[PDB]
Amino acid sequence: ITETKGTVLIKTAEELMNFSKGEENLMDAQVKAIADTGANVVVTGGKVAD
Amino acid sequence: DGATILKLLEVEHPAAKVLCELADLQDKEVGDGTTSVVIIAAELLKNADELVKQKI
Amino acid sequence: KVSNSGITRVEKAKIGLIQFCLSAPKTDMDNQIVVSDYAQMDRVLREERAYILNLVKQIKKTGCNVLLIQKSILRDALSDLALHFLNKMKIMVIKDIEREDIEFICKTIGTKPVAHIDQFTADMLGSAELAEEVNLNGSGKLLKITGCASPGKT
Amino acid sequence: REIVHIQAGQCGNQIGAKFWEVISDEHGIDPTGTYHGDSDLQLDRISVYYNEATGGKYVPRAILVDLEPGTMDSVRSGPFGQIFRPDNFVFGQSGAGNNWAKGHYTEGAELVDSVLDVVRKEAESCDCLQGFQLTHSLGGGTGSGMGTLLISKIREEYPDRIMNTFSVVPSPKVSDTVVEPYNATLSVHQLVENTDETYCIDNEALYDICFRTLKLTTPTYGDLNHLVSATMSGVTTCLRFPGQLNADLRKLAVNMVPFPRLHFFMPGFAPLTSRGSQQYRALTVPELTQQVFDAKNMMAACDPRHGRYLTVAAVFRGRMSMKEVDEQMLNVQNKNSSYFVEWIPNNVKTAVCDIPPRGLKMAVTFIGNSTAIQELFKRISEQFTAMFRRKAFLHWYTGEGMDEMEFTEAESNMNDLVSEYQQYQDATAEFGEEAEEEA
Amino acid sequence: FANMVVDAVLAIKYTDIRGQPRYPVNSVNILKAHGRSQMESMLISGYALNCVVGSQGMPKRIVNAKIACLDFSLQKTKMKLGVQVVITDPEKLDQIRQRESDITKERIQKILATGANVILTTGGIDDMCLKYFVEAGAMAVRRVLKRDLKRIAKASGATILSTLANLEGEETFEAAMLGQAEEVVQERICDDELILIKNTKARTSASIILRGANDFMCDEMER
Amino acid sequence: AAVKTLNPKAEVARAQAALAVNISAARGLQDVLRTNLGPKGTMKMLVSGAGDIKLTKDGNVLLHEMQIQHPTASLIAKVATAQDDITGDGTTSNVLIIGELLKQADLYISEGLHPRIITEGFEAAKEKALQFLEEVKVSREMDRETLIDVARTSLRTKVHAELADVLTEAVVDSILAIKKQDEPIDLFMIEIMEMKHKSETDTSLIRGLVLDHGARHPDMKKRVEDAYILTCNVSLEYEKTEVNSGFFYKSAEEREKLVKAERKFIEDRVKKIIELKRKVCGDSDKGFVVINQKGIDPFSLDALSKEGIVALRRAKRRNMERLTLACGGVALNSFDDLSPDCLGHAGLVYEYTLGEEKFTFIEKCNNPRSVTLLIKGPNKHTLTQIKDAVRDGLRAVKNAIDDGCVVPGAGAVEVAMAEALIKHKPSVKGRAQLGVQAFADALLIIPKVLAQNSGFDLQETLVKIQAEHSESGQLVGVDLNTGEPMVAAEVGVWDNYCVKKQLLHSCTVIATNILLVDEIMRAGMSFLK
Amino acid sequence: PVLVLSQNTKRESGRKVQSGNINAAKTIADIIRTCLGPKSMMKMLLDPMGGIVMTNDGNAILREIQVQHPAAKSMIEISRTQDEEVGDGTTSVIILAGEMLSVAEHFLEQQMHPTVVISAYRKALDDMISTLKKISIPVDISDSDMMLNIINSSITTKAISRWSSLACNIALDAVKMVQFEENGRKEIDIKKYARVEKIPGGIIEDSCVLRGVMINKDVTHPRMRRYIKNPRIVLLDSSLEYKKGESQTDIEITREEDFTRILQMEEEYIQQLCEDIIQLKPDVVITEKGISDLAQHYLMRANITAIRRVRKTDNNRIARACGARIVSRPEELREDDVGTGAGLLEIKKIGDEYFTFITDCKDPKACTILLRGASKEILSEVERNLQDAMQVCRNVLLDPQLVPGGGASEMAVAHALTEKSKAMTGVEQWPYRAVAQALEVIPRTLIQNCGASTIRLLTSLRAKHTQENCETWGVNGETGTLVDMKELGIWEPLAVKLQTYKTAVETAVLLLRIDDIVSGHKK
Ligand SMILES: Nc1ncnc2c1ncn2[C@@H]1O[C@H](COP(=O)(O)OP(=O)(O)O)[C@@H](O)[C@H]1O
Ligand SMILES: Nc1ncnc2c1ncn2[C@@H]1O[C@H](COP(=O)(O)OP(=O)(O)O)[C@@H](O)[C@H]1O
Ligand SMILES: [Mg+2]
Ligand SMILES: [Mg+2]
Ligand SMILES: [Mg+2]
Repeated sequence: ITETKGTVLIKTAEELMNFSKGEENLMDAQVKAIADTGANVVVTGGKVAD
Repeated sequence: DGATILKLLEVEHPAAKVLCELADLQDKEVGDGTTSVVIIAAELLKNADELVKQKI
Repeated sequence: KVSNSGITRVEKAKIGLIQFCLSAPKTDMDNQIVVSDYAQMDRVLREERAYILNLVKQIKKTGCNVLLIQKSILRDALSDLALHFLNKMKIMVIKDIEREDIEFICKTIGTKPVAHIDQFTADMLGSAELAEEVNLNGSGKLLKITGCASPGKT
Repeated sequence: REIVHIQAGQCGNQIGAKFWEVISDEHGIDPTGTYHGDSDLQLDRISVYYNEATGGKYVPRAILVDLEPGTMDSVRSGPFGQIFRPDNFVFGQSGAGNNWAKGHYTEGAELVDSVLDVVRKEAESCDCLQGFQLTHSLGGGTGSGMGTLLISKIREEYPDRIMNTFSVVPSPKVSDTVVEPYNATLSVHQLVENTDETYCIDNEALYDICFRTLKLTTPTYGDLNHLVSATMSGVTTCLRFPGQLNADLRKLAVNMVPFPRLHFFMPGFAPLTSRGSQQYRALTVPELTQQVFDAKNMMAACDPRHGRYLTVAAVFRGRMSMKEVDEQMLNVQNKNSSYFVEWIPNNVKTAVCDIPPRGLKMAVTFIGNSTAIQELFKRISEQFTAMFRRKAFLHWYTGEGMDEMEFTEAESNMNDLVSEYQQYQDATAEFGEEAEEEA
Repeated sequence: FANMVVDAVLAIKYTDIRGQPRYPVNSVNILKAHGRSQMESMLISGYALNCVVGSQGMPKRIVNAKIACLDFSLQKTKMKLGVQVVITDPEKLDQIRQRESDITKERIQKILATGANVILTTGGIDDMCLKYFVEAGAMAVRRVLKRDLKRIAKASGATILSTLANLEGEETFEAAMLGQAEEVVQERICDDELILIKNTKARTSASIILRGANDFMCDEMER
Repeated sequence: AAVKTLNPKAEVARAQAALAVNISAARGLQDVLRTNLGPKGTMKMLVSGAGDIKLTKDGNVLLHEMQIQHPTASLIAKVATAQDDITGDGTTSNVLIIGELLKQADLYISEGLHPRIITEGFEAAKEKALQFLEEVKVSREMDRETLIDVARTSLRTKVHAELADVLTEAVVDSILAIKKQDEPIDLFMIEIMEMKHKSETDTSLIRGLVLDHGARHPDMKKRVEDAYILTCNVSLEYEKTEVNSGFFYKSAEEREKLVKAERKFIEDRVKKIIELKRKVCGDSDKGFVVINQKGIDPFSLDALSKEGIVALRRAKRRNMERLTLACGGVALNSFDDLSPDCLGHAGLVYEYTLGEEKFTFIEKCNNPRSVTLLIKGPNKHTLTQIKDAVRDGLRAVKNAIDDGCVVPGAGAVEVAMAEALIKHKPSVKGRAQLGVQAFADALLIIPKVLAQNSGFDLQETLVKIQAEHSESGQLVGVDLNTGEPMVAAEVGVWDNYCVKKQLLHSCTVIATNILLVDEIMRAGMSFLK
Repeated sequence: PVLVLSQNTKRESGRKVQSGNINAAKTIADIIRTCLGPKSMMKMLLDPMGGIVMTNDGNAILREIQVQHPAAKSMIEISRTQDEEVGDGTTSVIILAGEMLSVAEHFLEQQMHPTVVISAYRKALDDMISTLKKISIPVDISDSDMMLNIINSSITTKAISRWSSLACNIALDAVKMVQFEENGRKEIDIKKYARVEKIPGGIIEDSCVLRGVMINKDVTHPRMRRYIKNPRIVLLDSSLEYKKGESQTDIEITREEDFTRILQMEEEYIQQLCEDIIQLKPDVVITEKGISDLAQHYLMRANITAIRRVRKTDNNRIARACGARIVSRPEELREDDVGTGAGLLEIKKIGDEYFTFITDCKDPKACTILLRGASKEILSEVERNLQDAMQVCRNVLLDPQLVPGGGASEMAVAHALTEKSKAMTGVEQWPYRAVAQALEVIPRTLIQNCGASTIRLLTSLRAKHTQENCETWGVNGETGTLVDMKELGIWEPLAVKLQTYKTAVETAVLLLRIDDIVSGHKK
């Protein structure tokens, strides 16, 4: 997320419904791209998400 | 200044506080003779008291 | 005492009572004015002065000489701009009349409370022969209204 | 981000010594430096106020400055002194004498050159620092004089880092130094144009809460540090623990400070009353929140009923359910809404932390921006003006190398600052002579 | 002292309704300043203010004063508490910030274009606003007591203003609403300074300065 | 007694009591300070409330570190410091004269003499002494060999013999390297750095700079054989708008775009440096070093590390100037005018690690106008002892250069004034001859103390010295290993001229003021509360 | 439970009170009467903060003393009115007040009402003033060698008397320069434009008065020049830094190009400021507030020199010296507000510290006195002495009159009053004579401090003045022999004598009108 304060703004019905689906799809591709190089173990120095 | 002196003193006897505002009123209404009024008032009481001790 | 600076005696006064507020417009809903262009700043200043000016022109139109406001604690009741205009139009202003003696005031002089500018006409005014504030020797200032044309039983 | 804490003078060192003490016992740190906690929630943000040295040791990010070794030796020899960094102790040899001129011109000038080197060495160990914290009192010469000089030097060095401070406000009923008003007026003049905000605390309400409400007919300063150290923890608490919304100190400025010049707050700490009342008062949400708008939990001599609040912020600590907190907050917001804001509705900022401060069942923290603070600054100016007319004790200041014009200069700003707060009330705008003629 | 007292009283004689005269004492300002003997205390035919000019660069004596009395502060303008500023196009920010300092500039030029030399204000004056008085060569004073301003306005014929608006939209400042005095001088009286206004033309006014050995003795003559 | 009837809690000490207190307390400061004079003086130990240890032999350092609470011990201490920050040497001799000067004046006063009579004696003696000193001074060229003697004579009274041999060469060399023509010597350009390792005989001079911090990224090179130096104080740290601002987006995709965009202000600055590095350092043979006065984000470090650009963050303000004159670059605040003409040069850069702390060396500059002194030792108290001795050495050399003259020391000059002041006293009139006689004995405390601390007899030795200089007109001083008369200039003992001129001025003024004090009184408010 | 009327307020009355106040007044005089005359010794005082005040000044002694008695508080207060008014004579005023109050108790014990004494005291004061003006001497201010003797006669009693010949030159040059006629016909000699700077070390013979000012600052960026010959200088008031507004502002940004553009707009705004300053081509820029790092980069490009954070008290002196005036907004910078009256700008090091010099002005109206010496305590006594001299010189320039010193005037006035009292009939005759006889405590104090016979010397001097033309004879304060004041050359301004007599008489009137004391009423 942005280091500066950042809020999500929605003005229509579609944006409210499509926000949650959009976030999950983006996360799937990022992890799959990592696994595409062949990594077997990931080590991080911070918090992990569910 | 008679009014200034009395205003600066601390008094709690109610019979004396009446005189303190007596001099204060003479200041607002006129502005002079604030010492003459206090003397007269205290002399009227003292002289009337001896009349009351006699059965009047 | 009177808020006005200069006027302390009125002859053949026409007295009117007000229960609304002479200030910037204010809605019960939580409102706010948003500015995004530099020309808007000058518009706000001009539009506020016109709104206050409009109110005073209505009051003077009916021949009112003495004005009585009612106390308010949620919004201002008499702004500096409003008091300046009422001075130029020669209107005696008395502010912060209590809410619990409004009945007694209306009874004595026969006025009628008003709550909207659109209902400030010449039929809601009371008449008095003399309105003046008197200055006691040293105790303080006092106000007197004498010579009511339509007297009550008070 | 990274923050640094700096303490100066008598009052500043004492509070800071307790502050680091009421941080180590939460995060699993011990007076030797190791971490002995089993909860990983404590070590996630452990590095915001700490540095890690090789071997698992942790050290605070603190600078201790005083002009006399007596205070610094007390902390060094006393509890937790072995934890601190050895070189961070900076001390003089002669003191300040509480002459604001001595601490602002003569002695502080030759000490900052050495202190400024230390803060650079601490700032070099952080990838990206975010701001500073200063703890000082407005009565002592070093707190006011050297505190003013330090801030001016800091501003020139560091362009846009935030400047948070925790300053105690003098209570003139407790006058102490015969020349108290000279010290207070000048420092506030400099503080107005060089800090984001200041958190004021008076020893009067510090005296009242323990004595009357709780117990201990003779409360010494040692307890007074604990009460303010409780307030130290909370404004700062969110920073060391995670939350659903990342509340950093910078967004505190924008969201709590509508105007860059009216930026003085007074905090609040509810869950502390009589020891019997600590047990028998049913410490539920609405009675605990009821202490926010009380006349007792305040720690400033400013009546709120004769004032109008600008913005409020509420911090909650403890593991509750989400519903009841909002329910009572909804209730309280409209319960006493009559005495609320003039033009800034819905100010309430709600923050919740799962782990409470260690020791008690329940805890919260409150911050409010009042228009009644002018009642405090007015009284300071009135006493100041009465002394300047007589020029009493003026030679001790003018004779040290400072021009007389400064005393008259600082007075103007105080009247200017008071006029600002007065303008936002519209109620204080409400005669002896007989001139009421024609026009 | 009896000659001083009677002259001051006769200098404030007022003519009132039908035939009643009026002598409003306490409309004469009494000032105390230790120093020379009390026999050198002087009566002033005019008025005296316990204030000093705002800035050093400004002049300190005017030989023909056109006095303007004001009741509002002269500082950089600022939108009211109800009005907020939201910016979505960055190019508009620069013009926004100029208008804060430019509205006040235009008000000053309206005041100074009519010939005002001395400005008196109960409110404060920002340091930037003092510069315009410096270049135009005018004298200005800030933080003036209300009761003092009432007497000077009465004596010099000026009119106290709490705003600039007129019976129309725009703001104007005519020349028929200015005071006039024969001289304004800042003097030195025992290590401090004050302001003297001499020979007001609309009416007469007087003030008394008292001198004594010290402050306790000075306070006694005042009472 | 006229002040007790007003404020009974006041403390006073009237006419003869006031003189008794001042004279008896000024002598107290002399009885302990007289063992510091000369290279044979004894080293004291000082311990504060925390338990620290600070060995010292200096005069000014001793004054402020001894537990004393006295009014007349406060006037003397303030003068000693004022003689320290200006001249840099001569604080112990200051106290000895003031105490001895008050003792002699008290000798005649106790017989019933008014103190003002002796005061006029001091002024007449002071004027004559300043005229005698003006003709004894020796003018020379200030070559390197002469400066060695002056520096050695001041470094020998504050460390053991073998160490003063090492520090003398470093102090003389450092002054010469930074010395341009007639332009005055500007200190703050001789960096004093201390490293707590190794024996204390490894104190050396480095013809460049040393910095107390180094590379922070792991993959940065630890040594560079030919470097370009870039000196700038611009910030490569993430920064936010002065006016309040926040990010409003609509979905996950737009959130990423705003994340990447916000680094563009800083990433532009980093690209400017890299573009310059490719140009001047076309091949992978030279080096490039960036010294910044501000912070650097980890993202900025990673970009720089991929190009082999050594970078340091948050250096001190003074080094923004020293590096300019050492390497030869330009200290710039912005990158909108970057050009190859503004880079410096340095022949070797490497990094040293000392346990917890790290150091970086900038060496082999073409023509350095600034150098650094590196202090090494096995203890904290030893490093401070070396540091103070270095300060006095630089001031003594610099004064010998600013002035064109050097005055022989070893106790020779005061004997010469003593001789000339005796032959002038018959000329003056009145009882002021007693004042002149009092001054003449005051100047003889320096030769006495020197002989006394070496283990000789005061009366027998001083008469031997005055036996000479009266039959042979040469300037003769005291020898510290034989007690025999010794020609000061021929051996190599020297003393600054400004030190002696100011020392005579200061001492006479205080003793003049102290003797005229009527009473000591403390009648004001007890404490500032 | 208890009945009270005034609740813990003390009260005293009767002849005890009148004797109580007089005995308190005399005690203060006994403290200070050893500090009068050229043979005066010093006193050292101790303050709550631990400093030492080694001083001879009459006022300085009293302002460090705490006294409860109401009567004593009056004497302390009139000390500082004299200093603020005429700057000299804070000791002779106290000694007179005690003596004029002490020779009054003789009449009180002979059942004499105080109002009879008071009418006699103020009656003698008018003849005191008229007699003083009669024997006044007119002076020609255009004679420099005469003005040096006036200042020398007022500092021969202080510590700088050794360096007197230097001190008179420093005091005279400064006052001769700060003199300023301005709009209208208001002539002033203000003294906030003569700064006194102390620097420990050197020698007292290194003191000098500069044609300009000195500043304890240094150049912000090292590359900026440190030696300029004829600088063109501008004085600012605002800050060269992009600071926030005050109108409740906030920015909402929804595009990639808005965050970077906003940041770039702050650097363009500063470049707008720096370019406008450069338009006037100056060489030195002085400002009250901070200077951003960017602003220095543009300024050093155009070969400018800048100074940060100068006190408002120093700009006003610089503005008067160089000839510039302070401008707050650079958009209104012109050619009439640029100062070209300097002649040098130099930055030196004085003991590990940087100073800034602006000297060799064409016609400065502000000066900065530089002092060097042993330590802070000695220099503190130097400036207190110098201030008296510069206050003495000013009074001569406003009222060019002189009267003989050394006690000659007091005896001349004493003789005139005594010969006039024998034409007076009534009981007021006696107080009218004792007041005149109370003046002779001035020569008597001078004799005792010298170490002479106060009985023999005073009776011979009183007999001397009885003759027709000997009004200028006084007492030499170093040998103890009656000498004429024409040849010795001692004079003091007429203003000093008038204030000493006026203050002394009026204070005695104040304390003679007392009858009782009430205390401890807690506001
Ligand atoms: N080798 C030497 N032989 C004789 N006298 C010496 C020698 N070295 C130094 N001195 C004398 O020691 C005196 C004191 O110098 P020092 O010990 O540094 O203390 P200070 O300089 O403070 O008096 C000088 O006057 C000098 O003449
Ligand atoms: N050389 C002198 N011989 C005799 N009297 C002197 C001499 N110099 C000064 N005086 C006298 O000293 C008196 C007071 O001077 P001073 O000691 O400064 O006290 P103050 O000025 O506080 O009254 C003057 O009245 C003057 O006549
Ligand atoms: Mg009366
Ligand atoms: Mg030495
Ligand atoms: Mg004198």
